[PDB]
Amino acid sequence: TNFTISVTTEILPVSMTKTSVDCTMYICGDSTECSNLLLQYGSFCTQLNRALTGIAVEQDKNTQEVFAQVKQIYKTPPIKDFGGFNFSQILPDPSKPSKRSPIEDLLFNKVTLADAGFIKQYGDCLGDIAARDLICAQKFNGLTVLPPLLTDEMIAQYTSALLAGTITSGWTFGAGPALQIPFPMQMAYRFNGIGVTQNVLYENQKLIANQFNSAIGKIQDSLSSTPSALGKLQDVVNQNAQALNTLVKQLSSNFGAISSVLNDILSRLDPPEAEVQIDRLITGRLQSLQTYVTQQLIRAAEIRASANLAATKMSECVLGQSKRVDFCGKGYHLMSFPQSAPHGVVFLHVTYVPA
Amino acid sequence: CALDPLSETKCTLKSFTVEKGIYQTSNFRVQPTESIVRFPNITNLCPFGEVFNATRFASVYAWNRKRISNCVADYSVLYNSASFSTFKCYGVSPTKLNDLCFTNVYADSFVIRGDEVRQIAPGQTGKIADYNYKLPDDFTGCVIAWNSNNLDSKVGGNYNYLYRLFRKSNLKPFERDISTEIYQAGSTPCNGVEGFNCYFPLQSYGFQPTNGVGYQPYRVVVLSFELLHAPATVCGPKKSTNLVKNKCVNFNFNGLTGTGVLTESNKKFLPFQQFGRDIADTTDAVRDPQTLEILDITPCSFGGVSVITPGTNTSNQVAVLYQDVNCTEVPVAIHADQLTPTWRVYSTGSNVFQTRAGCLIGAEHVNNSYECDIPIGAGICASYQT
Amino acid sequence: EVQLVESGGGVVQPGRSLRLSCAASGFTFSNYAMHWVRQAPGKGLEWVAVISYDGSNKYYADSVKGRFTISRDNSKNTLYLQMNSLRAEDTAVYYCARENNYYDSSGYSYYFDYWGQGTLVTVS
Amino acid sequence: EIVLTQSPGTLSLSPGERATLSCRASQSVSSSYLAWYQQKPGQAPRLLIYGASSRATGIPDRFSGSGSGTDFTLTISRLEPEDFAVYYCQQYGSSPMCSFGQGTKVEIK
Ligand SMILES: *[C@@H]1O[C@H](CO)[C@@H](O[C@@H]2O[C@H](CO)[C@@H](O)[C@H](O)[C@H]2NC(C)=O)[C@H](O)[C@H]1NC(C)=O
Ligand SMILES: *[C@@H]1O[C@H](CO)[C@@H](O)[C@H](O)[C@H]1NC(C)=O
Ligand SMILES: *[C@@H]1O[C@H](CO)[C@@H](O)[C@H](O)[C@H]1NC(C)=O
Repeated sequence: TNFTISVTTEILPVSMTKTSVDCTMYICGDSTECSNLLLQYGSFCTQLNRALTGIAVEQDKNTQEVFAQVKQIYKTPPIKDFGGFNFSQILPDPSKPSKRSPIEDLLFNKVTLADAGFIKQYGDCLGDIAARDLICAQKFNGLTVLPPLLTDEMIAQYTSALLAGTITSGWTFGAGPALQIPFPMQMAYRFNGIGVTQNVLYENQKLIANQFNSAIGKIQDSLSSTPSALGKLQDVVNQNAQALNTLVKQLSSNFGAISSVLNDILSRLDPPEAEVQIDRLITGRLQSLQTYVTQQLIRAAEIRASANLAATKMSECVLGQSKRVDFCGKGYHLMSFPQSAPHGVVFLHVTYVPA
Repeated sequence: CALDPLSETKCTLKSFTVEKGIYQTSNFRVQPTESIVRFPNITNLCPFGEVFNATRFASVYAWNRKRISNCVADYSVLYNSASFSTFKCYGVSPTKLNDLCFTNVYADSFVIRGDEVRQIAPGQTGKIADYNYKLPDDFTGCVIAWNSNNLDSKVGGNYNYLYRLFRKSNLKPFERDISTEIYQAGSTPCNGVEGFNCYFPLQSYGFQPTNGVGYQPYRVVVLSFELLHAPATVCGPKKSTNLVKNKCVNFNFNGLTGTGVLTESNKKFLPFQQFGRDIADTTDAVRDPQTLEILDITPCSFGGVSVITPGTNTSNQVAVLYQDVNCTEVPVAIHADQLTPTWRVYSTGSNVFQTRAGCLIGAEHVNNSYECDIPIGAGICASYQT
Repeated sequence: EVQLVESGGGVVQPGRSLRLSCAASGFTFSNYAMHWVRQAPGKGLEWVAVISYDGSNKYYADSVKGRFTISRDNSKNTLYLQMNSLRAEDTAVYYCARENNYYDSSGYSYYFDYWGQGTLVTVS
Repeated sequence: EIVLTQSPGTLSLSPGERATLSCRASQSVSSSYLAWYQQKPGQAPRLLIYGASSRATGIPDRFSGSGSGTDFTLTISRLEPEDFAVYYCQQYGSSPMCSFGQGTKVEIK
């Protein structure tokens, strides 16, 4: 006799932390003799940097397949005559210094890099502006967080372009630019494509409009308090952070040497007696970097598969709707209402489950 | 390699033709170094082996722990004295031992058999190894021994030298037990006197020239070079140079040999903290051994370079990207400006650009917006316009 | 302003465990060394412990060593004092203090510039 | 191991004159690595003298201390009513340890 539009967070990771280890001065920091011993190794870490360089570039592409689907950076029309719809709860707000929404303020405030190692450090090091600090990339061990190519303002503006385009101009805007249409002209094929007679909407637009306002009130009530409900990106910025800390804690390990430091093992011993110990330090730190690069590649394949899933979830599905059952996710699916997130995308369904 | 930013993308990818893209590269090259040597006020004239000689060689059950304090000690003479039969040094090189400092030197003189400096070693087996003089497994010091058949023996040998071979427990490391107690081996008790199945656990050596080499007299001095959090009281002949601040060189401070740029510090210590460490236990700050002044170590020869280029098919005009360097004349100091020219153009001059990804110098800044063909990072993109 | 806001007090049974926390704000916590400082009721004052800016250099007092232990975490600007096996003579007010060093050419002077607000710890 | 001794344990004087406090060590304390503090009663201690000779910030010139070797003194002339509190001597050099004295509370006579 009725239906529910139980909109949920479909949290999927776009990217990871854009990392960059410098191999030569992670393994042999503050030593020229150790750099010459890694030259006898030779091309066994720069390729690793090249590997992470390739990894870094694909995080950029994982933004561009999701948010930059449309060809024009369109703005919303300045009147908010959406039809009783509180789309300012998902549109960017220019009154804030960063163009975000009151649900995206919770997205910026739920997932935290606080208890993470190194990402917490390399993060407010850029927000020093107090001492000289010298280099954030050198004072913090040799590990490096690259900044993303597309920041949060342009990612939220690319959400804002399709939030203009979907409601104020129909589903037809994905083929090219925003092609304006009335909103009852947008709804004409939409209810008839899911087998529901459209006159109930056109006699009760206030009721279904307030139902969609109740759905965004439901995601307000869900995303207000629960910390695990934004868990998976939190899990990602847990896990890679663990994969950062497991790197730096393996400089405290010994790997069969007499010291976990390089300065004492090159000061106390002649390198005729110490090459066999410093090469143990080389192969220990280098297998630590090998384990980091293979875990980051296996996770990067997982994050790429999730990012092409999120990009595919509104690829053709902005440009139309389904024909068979569950082609775009759950139920008699209608459209997509994405937001932005730290290191990912956080998503809103449009469903239909009868009652 | 050390001439242009284009000339060092051309070395990090081993190809004379680069393409169009942002190229994260390697070392900034050249960087001339010298040396800084600073080691403290010193007392001089040290208790060497010249006071660890002659008569009154200490007992093997009643040795002492000779507290060698403030002195300078040339450790090369004790290696090159050419009278000592066995040196085996434990994580410290014997040859280059003179290039270090420690807080104290612990020498321990005792006389043992000829088959027992294979047992005076870390973590050994046998009775008189673990019941008479124990060493830790992570020991940082040498073992010195030589034959003393013509000095440590009389007619019939000494009955003053007594190793212990029975005890109910193994010793702790470096532990002394000067007891003269009878021990019990069997059912009938001893109670201060000897008798049936009572062994006297101290045992007199047999020191004769007719006796065997494996039981010959053989004094052992073990030097424990421990490294506490005190100032270095004992050192070696390391004649001292000056203190030049900035300009990255290799240095040595209380035996901590490193390489870095030396700056003034804003950092506060303790009464005797000579070394300040790091999260991943490297070095961040060192107390000066002479003037007790705070210092700071940071690496040089790097800034965070990623040279953007339109490819060598187009032209050789490039631009750079430092990552966390905010270019208020700071990469005069970050990029340590003693490099050759045709780099200093792309360090500080005109075309200064401030970005969240750090500074890009060597290219235009345009108030309009265009397309991206070479992405850079933090919302900026360059190109190549003619 | 500088603030060494500390917490961890109350009534704790003997033989239990506790963890006093000295959070810091207004300065760089990894730039200065740290001090735990205690005062019995009605007596004078008794020193507890010192840890450096990094944690590699810890020292404790004579009636302190073993049970008391000290640590820090620089990412949250917090000092940690961990309590194992409490005894009824350790009823005291505990204070966190920082070590500021006025350098001169003739030596190196030492003082306690900034303090906490005192946390009462009673063992009964 | 340096123990620190003060005399008296509590002093009581009228306001307006000089107040004399003394501190005494166990060894020869080198170069005066000590300090003087004001524990206002119920409150945290507040630093007055550092190095047994030099005043701190927010600390006037009415507090003045001196000493060498073993006997160490503090002189506070013109006793204001905010100057009646518990004062300490506190070593921190020579040993790695920090040691306090037993102190003196200044009262009203
Ligand atoms: C005291 O010990 C020292 C060294 O252990 C011995 O002194 C050396 O004696 C030779 C000749 O006997 C000299 O050529 C060296 O210059 C000496 N000094 C060294 C090596 O530092 C000395 O023989 C010992 N005295 C005794 C055993 O009575
Ligand atoms: C750049 O960093 C220096 C640090 O020496 C600082 O003085 C300056 O204010 C900074 N400029 C900006 C714009 O942040
Ligand atoms: C001894 O140390 C003082 C500082 O404590 C220093 O000024 C002096 O130069 C040192 N002596 C020598 C010979 O360097």
